[PDB]
Amino acid sequence: MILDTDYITENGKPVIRVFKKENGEFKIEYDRTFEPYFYALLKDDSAIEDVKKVTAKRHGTVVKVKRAEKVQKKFLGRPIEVWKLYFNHPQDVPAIRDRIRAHPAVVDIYEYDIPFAKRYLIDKGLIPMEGDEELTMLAFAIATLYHEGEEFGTGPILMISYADGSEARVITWKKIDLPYVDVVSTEKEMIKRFLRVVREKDPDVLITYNGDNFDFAYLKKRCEELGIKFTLGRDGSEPKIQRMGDRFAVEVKGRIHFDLYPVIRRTINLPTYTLEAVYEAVFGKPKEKVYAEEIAQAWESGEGLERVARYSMEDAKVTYELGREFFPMEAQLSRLIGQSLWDVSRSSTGNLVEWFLLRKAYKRNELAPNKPDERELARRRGGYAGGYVKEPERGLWDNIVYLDFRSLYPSIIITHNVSPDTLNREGCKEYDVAPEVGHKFCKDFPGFIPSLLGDLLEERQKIKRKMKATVDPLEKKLLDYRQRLIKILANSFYGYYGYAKARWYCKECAESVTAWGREYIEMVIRELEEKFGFKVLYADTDGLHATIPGADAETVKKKAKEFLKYINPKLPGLLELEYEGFYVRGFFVTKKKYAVIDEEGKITTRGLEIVRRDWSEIAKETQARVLEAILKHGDVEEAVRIVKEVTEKLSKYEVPPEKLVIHEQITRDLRDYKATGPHVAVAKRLAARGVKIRPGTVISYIVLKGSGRIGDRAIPADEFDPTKHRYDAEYYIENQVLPAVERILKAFGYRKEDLRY
DNA sequence: CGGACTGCTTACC
DNA sequence: ACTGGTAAGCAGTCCG
Ligand SMILES: [Ca+2]
Ligand SMILES: [Ca+2]
Repeated sequence: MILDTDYITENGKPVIRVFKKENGEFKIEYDRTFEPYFYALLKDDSAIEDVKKVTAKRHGTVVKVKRAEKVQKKFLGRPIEVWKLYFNHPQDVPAIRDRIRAHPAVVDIYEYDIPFAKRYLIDKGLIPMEGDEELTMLAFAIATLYHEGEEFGTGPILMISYADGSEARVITWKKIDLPYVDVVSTEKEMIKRFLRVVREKDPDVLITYNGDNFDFAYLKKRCEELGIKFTLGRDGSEPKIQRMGDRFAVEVKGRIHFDLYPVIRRTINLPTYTLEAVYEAVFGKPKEKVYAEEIAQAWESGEGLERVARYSMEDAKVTYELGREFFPMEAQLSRLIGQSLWDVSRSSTGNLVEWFLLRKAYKRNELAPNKPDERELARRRGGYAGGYVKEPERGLWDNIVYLDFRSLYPSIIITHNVSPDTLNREGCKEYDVAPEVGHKFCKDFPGFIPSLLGDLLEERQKIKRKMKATVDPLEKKLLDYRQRLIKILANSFYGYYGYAKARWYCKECAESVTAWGREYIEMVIRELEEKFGFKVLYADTDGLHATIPGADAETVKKKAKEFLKYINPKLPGLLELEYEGFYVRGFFVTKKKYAVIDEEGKITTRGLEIVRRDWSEIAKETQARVLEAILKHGDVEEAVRIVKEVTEKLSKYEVPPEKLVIHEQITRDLRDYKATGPHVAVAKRLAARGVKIRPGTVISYIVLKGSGRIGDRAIPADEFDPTKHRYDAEYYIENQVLPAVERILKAFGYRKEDLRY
């Protein structure tokens, strides 16, 4: 299997490395045969020498076009011949481009921003993570003596924990008499050991939890301030601290640094993303968090260091088990997208999509359109019509069928050949005119995106067939990841169309996909209500909830199945309606907010404060019970009673504080904020004390007793002390518990005043 | 000024 | 930073 690619500068020339593992051994295949390239379009072909006259001033010597050649390519299908200007070293590519472009002879520059290492893998047609090879992994984690708003590295590392299949051990420089602890002389000695342990083990993968933005950055500052060759790489290299927008990433050249945080953060929805949280969320088992006030008092005292050690070890053990679970599927994405596990795991859907296109575009001899200019991005800042959302028939209904189109937007993109290279073509024999947007789509040649989207779905069925066959549960797991990911990559293409930063941006394409969506869902609802006696209780983009009011469950089901048999043949191309749920009873509140309970008793909840992570657990828990009380059981009184108890408990300060915690994400740079919420207020106060409240940070806080602004009474959850200051029973009554409960109970002719204690 | 409007902000579907 | 459509609350805005 191939791990990743980079290049070293062997005596002026660049040498491409292909880090791999085959025959149970790690190899480094070098390659000096590859040369950088970049496409240019001149107005008059003859004057290629005049353009080649353009040199570029670089920090290291001078640079000029090593060679050139006319390449017969295509651009949005329409053939286009271009000058492919080669270069001696790739670092000269970004120097001589702003000049080579600006030149009045050259029309435009194309494919100038693709990294050399990644470019090689695209052209050679090599696929990271292929073929069954067992990769050894090693998890590691650190415990530091943190104080309030110190400089990052000022505190020394007390412990370093590591974990793998065989064991989990702790390296520290204070006497802790436990079998899994290794006591060194000093902090410098603890690290010097940890570095041996890695080397002696020689693992392919290094697993961390937020290792990119903390653990690796911290160890460097320590190793720097102590004078240590922090050499973790197989080539004996120090870790690279490369930047990635608001955050950084960390490269261990020779090994795969797998940081779980960006994966976990982008895969599971949780209020907090503490390692203690995700372990419970993924595995079910609990995990104790030994805090900094504890860690410090232990170090300073020497008293309870055995407890601080159990934490250090667990942190690693957990970190390893999370890695061993998530790494498999992230490896399948490495193969699918065509770039490294390192890149893939740190990338957005926009990038993973764009990397998929660049690869399939090369194979197809399609010249990749450039990322948008600062001016261009603002030129394409115009929103469009989205999905249809029917205003719900509010109330408590019985016997609901839920119908929805199988993969709507991708089915529309393939069926109507919605591509940027099929949009308003010159003299196609056959054309598809989109309903409201009016944009015509050519039907003579399969479009670039539709074609690939076709192949993806084509393959997803090949993989789901090989699954039913595959006897090995290990293969049946790895096959499932492949097809589950393909489906996500498939439904991502419409969004990539509407994405201003995207290479293959197409406002017309996006607007037309949604436009058809509306045509079809509305025509189903119309047929379902007219041709058949159904009442559509609710709908949203591609699905609907319906019933025959008086009818029984058996009848609803039959007549619903009858409808599919009727409608589906009248629908065009890949568009096909599906029966995907029956519910004994259902409760629709507002657009986006509703709950159902199936024949077997499982309540499904959508939109309501229960599922929202910016609501106190008591409000959510309260709503959840005052919702079960009306659905699972038909006792509207029970809900009245439940609400009346949860109020008095809050009134008599008997509700545990943990349940009163309110989580809100800080989205942008704190200074940029216009208006101040309670969660911004807390962030601005913590910023004065030098807490790292950066974009992506979650503000956990409790509202304290008083009056005026809710934000000026807001303190961090960590810093709540029952003895010192109490909580605001008025807030968690009037602003949380009562509202969420009244949403459900308002339909049963109850007032808010009624439910209070 | 004690109410109703309106804009900012977050997280959901 | 993959989209648009939507609920809902905080904390200011207007106005008689
Ligand atoms: Ca549903
Ligand atoms: Ca579906």
